[PDB]
Amino acid sequence: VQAVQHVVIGPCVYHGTLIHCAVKSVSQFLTEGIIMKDFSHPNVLSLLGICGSPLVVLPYMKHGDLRNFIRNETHNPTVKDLIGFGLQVAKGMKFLASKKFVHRDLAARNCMLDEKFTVKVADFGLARLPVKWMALESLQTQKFTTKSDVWSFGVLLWELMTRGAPPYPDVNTFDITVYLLQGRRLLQPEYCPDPLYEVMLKCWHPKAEMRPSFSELVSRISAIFSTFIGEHYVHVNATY
Ligand SMILES: O=C(NCCN1CCOCC1)Nc1nc2ccc(Sc3nnc4ccc(-c5ccc(F)cc5)nn34)cc2s1
Repeated sequence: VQAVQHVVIGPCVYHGTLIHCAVKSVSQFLTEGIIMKDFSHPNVLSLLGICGSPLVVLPYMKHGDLRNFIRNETHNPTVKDLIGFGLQVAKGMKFLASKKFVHRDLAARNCMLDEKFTVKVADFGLARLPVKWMALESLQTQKFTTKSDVWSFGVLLWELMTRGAPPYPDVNTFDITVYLLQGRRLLQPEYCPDPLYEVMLKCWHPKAEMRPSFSELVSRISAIFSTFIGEHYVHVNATY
């Protein structure tokens, strides 16, 4: 009854103020907002408040989604930059995992970049089959876990290192499961350091309990990230 008051605010998505905002178009809605509001992490997209239209108000993200940022030819990411985006995502997913939150649709298109170029994992909560991002077991059961978020994460790093290339462009979505089960993974991007590809393959472990945790991923990617100085510019493949 009064439990939603901290979430509520008075005076398709629209621009807004109060902070620059995205403002999107009953009992479930009140409860969900309260769950969503109690998530707070620098790498997870905030719920600012809810309003009656009804309205969901989120922070406006200056640079938009992460797949479009990296695809833009007038941006010049270095390997360091891109591993840095991956490290941020991993930190957001670590938080969501600690909250027992299974994202289910982790992808570069669903992460956003604010004005400080902080990546926020998004498209979850009220702010919400992606077969080419899905774990083998989830393609088989339509059941998702944190370890199946880990798989998606490994696809997301792939997207990172290719500057937003579509995964398995030659495989039709209806076919991905058969393709994978022949014994295949995504190939190593031209600008993907060997140590980061090893991580990708770990994230794609055939056994779900064997994939690293997001805590493990943060630690590991934080180390590899620190080895770079932003001297290597990542260019775009001609085949993708
Ligand atoms: O669009 C910009 N910035 C403009 C960036 N441009 C690019 C062109 O070059 C000029 C600079 N900021 C925004 N912030 C927000 C904040 C919240 C929301 S609702 C929401 N909730 N969860 C999600 C998750 C993903 C998406 C999404 C996906 C693809 C997209 F394409 C745009 C948005 N939305 N979403 C929309 C926006 S859009």
